[PDB]
Amino acid sequence: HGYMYIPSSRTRLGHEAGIDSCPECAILEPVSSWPDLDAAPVGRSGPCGYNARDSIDYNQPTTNWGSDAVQSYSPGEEIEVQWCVDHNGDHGGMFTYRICQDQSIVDKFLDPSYLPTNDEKQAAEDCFDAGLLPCTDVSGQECGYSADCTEGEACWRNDWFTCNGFEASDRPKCQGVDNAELNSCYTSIAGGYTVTKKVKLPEYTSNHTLISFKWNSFQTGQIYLSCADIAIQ
Ligand SMILES: *[C@@H]1O[C@H](CO)[C@@H](O)[C@H](O)[C@H]1NC(C)=O
Ligand SMILES: [Cu+2]
Ligand SMILES: [Zn+2]
Ligand SMILES: [Zn+2]
Ligand SMILES: [Zn+2]
Ligand SMILES: [Zn+2]
Repeated sequence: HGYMYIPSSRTRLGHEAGIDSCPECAILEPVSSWPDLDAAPVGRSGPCGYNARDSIDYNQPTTNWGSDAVQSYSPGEEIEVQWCVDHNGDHGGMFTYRICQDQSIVDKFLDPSYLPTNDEKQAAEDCFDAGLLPCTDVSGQECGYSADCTEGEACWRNDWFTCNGFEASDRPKCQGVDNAELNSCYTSIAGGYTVTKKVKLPEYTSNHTLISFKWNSFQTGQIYLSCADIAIQ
């Protein structure tokens, strides 16, 4: 149970708007999330998430999210990206952030009068994958391999970020990464912990595009997807 926190995602804004009672509850399941991180289709969840708790499809804007960029950044900027894990739903695993570079695909997620089809959602996922923001593109960031993977498996990749070992790495699981305090970010079930990294943006400008967050659970056959509206200017 988790969702993208900084820049503020559609899911964060939906909670803040009184629409989403459980932002951390937006789940793609059941899926094979491990060890082949990109295998499972995204179905209804798409790159922005679907929350079955209150039946919210974040892939299309509403009066409460998706109309405009929440934050503007510069081309090639190394930016802070943060997600929030609930105290009772820290499943370990690996996560990543992506920007789809095809504005024509992105634009299908920016129209309040249009709901993308499941095919469109998968096409977008494939574009996001081609635009993954590698951990190792940030100068000085340490990009480890997962304690829950072995060499050469499909999970053995440090473009993605990893949570700590589900034994610990001292500081087990996702919460161990920042080792932050409880309620450092909002979750509804048991209170949230931050999970904070940097990514390097691409070098083109756009007035309105999307970062999509994807977290592949280790403990469970679940994927957590969110997206944030951003500008690169
Ligand atoms: C954003 O849109 C405004 C108004 O059309 C334009 O002046 C500006 O150049 C655009 N920015 C981009 C394309 O990064
Ligand atoms: Cu969970
Ligand atoms: Zn609140
Ligand atoms: Zn993918
Ligand atoms: Zn694969
Ligand atoms: Zn190093």
